Amino acid sequence: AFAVDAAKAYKDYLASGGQPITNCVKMLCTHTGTGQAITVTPEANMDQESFGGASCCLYCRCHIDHPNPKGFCDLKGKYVQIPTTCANDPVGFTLKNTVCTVCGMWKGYGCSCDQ
Amino acid sequence: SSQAWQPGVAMPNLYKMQRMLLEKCDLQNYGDSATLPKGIMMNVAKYTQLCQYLNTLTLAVPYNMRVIHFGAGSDKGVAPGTAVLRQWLPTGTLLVDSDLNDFVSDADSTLIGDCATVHTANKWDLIISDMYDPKTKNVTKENDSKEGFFTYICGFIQQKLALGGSVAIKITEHSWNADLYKLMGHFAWWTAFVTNVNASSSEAFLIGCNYLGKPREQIDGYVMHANYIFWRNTNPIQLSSYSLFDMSKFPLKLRGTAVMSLKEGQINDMILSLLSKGRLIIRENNRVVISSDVLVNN
Ligand SMILES: C[S@@+](CC[C@H](N)C(=O)[O-])C[C@H]1O[C@@H](n2cnc3c(N)ncnc32)[C@H](O)[C@@H]1O
Ligand SMILES: [Cl-]
Ligand SMILES: [Zn+2]
Ligand SMILES: [Zn+2]
Repeated sequence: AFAVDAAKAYKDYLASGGQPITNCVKMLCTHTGTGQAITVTPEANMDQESFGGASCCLYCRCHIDHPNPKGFCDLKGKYVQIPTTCANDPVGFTLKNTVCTVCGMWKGYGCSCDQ
Repeated sequence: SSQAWQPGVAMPNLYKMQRMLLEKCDLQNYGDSATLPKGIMMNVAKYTQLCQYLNTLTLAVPYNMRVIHFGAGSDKGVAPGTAVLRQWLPTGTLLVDSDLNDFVSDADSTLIGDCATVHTANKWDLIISDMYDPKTKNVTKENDSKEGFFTYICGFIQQKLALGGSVAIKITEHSWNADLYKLMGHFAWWTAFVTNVNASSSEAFLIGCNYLGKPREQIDGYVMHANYIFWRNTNPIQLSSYSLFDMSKFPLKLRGTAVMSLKEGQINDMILSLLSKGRLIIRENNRVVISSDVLVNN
């Protein structure tokens, strides 16, 4: 029942003081967007940067199978918004954080559905 | 210069009417760098200015618009230009990209391999090409018309570009083709566009706007490339990134341009008039099928 867990391998490489994956495609935008995590068009707000989805996907970048039964990708063809404070490692940010299913913002980075 | 606030500079009409001899390109800006917004790649800035400029033309923009992008990969293994085209094109637009080398894209579909192995049953509304071979830059030989992928691009425009469609093909002092200049005469309007962020490069985008399928003016490719070099040698362009700080009017407006599947014996003068204004696209509206040839040899 073997299978390569790349998400864990990258986190272990980051904790080991490794260099984050670079060349993530940062987009030009007004920075007056919704602030939602993954969008069809850049929706960065003043506290965020928008990136090309494919360039921020660990699976797409390492050319390995996606952890989705049909081998489908969430980021490819979309735009992922990353807090300006974490834009130094967008791939690592998408692996560690979760998208709120009711408002669409990142958990603990905009999602306020818990108040 | 009020051109600093433009996304780039188009070749003035008076330079297109000359008969100059091909000379070496010698830019005064050469070696300079534009101040890019923090963390933005050159190709994101470059494609953004190209798109800002295309927003000013009579592009046909139908529903389910079909766009193909050649030379979309990079040494980094990502497709910065494709990400900008995805941001620029209206939702529901089909975006297919291709490159000789493996790369990761935001396109609906990506084909890997020589552009000569790419086949497609259907026609396209817009063709973008950033295909370039650094070998072509040779100052120890004559600067002659180049073939390679240009031969494929010329056949692709003539047989797969929808009437009313437009193209943006990247050229340089040495990466150019005489037949591609000749073909710009088959469009309602054409120009050579230089982005302000790369104004220090002999690079330019030949823009054919609204394909008529027949020659409107007779263009000598050798003479026109000589005219392009003369324009670049005599008109220094101030490097500028000003147009990049205002993205409020960036997205291409969906005009819902009409798509008709007309036969060739029906193209009258009143139809060519609608193609010229960017108010009509002529191609089948069938499903999109693409394929990559695989040469098998053990
Ligand atoms: C300037 S790079 C393209 C950069 C890309 N537009 C970007 O956004 O970064 C030129 C590309 O043309 C590709 N190319 C050159 N000759 C080709 C050919 N005959 N068929 C397909 N791709 C080709 C190269 O592999 C290279 O990736
Ligand atoms: Cl060159
Ligand atoms: Zn992916
Ligand atoms: Zn929420």
